[PDB]
Amino acid sequence: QVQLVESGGGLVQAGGSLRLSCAASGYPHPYLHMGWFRQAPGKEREGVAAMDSGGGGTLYADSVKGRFTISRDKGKNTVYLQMDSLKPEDTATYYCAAGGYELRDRTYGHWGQGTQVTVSS
Ligand code: NI
Repeated sequence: QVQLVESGGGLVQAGGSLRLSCAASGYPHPYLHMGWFRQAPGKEREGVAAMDSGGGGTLYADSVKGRFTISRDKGKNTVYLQMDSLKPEDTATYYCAAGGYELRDRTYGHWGQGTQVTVSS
């Protein structure tokens, strides 16, 4: 019952910055987190960042600590991922997810289609 639409992906120079957005239709259940995950070809899906809709507390993967920032706009029911100091190994499809807990992907039952991010060398 929740639809999620990512935007902001595409092509960026290594060292550069992007900001992804995720527009959501409904509210997260059965838990209250919104999360960004990413999946590169041949690899497992990886958690990137998550935040508690209940009380705005945030969690990051070690891989992106100090470079990425998650935030939200309650009024717009949108979350954001600010992605700075990008590297070629950050290339992936980035997904927004709702209704899970922290970076436990199996707890999320609502997923976007994903937005591709490609960072040069
Ligand atoms: Ni549902």
